[PDB]
Amino acid sequence: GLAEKALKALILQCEENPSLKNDKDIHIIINTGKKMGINRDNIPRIIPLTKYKLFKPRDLNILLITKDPSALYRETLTKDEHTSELFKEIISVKNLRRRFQLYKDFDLVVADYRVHHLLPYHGSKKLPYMIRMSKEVKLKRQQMVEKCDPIYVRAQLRSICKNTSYIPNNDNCLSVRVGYIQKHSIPEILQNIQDTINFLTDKSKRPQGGVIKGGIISIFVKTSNSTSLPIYQ
Repeated sequence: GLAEKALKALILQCEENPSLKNDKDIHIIINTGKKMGINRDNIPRIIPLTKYKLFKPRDLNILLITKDPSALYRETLTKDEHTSELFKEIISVKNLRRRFQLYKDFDLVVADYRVHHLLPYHGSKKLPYMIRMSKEVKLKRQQMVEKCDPIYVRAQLRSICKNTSYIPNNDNCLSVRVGYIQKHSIPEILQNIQDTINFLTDKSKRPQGGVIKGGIISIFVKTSNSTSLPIYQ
């Protein structure tokens, strides 16, 4: 069909055009009938990829922003076999506000949800997710609470890298990363796009899914530098 033809042409264009080296992420652009009708939030919502997985944490350079002082979380995560190489840098929110683009050295940034509102552009991967350093309630061995639970952190990061995300808006269209050139085959990409579409138009999955309003007018596929190829009209 058409859609398979579109990806095959974009993958080829990434191998033929010298401009499209260091083009990596593949995004679809969904144009909808109405504005999404959500006041802009700027916190990533997760979109669940079922069959395949976008990334694994070990793929990316991840930045962790924590409650200040960060020393405790840095030391615990760093000295634990499950999380030693998980992050690239662990810094306090104060350390980050003093640096203030800003994340141009990181593929991903996750912040302690407790310091999220203290953080300082539309089209940006590096918008921070929220995570917990500790389970709100652990049933196992309750006489001890972990302020920083490196398995639980890794869990959260696994679930962030393998899925994809979107940033709610009151916008006519919405972009969503669906694959990595060379890292995903044409079927894996396409499966990711359908998952994206199924979730985003499933009214049972509200409030995060089923957000698209007014139907889907079109869906294009794109890299940063390439042409916008129609996937569905």
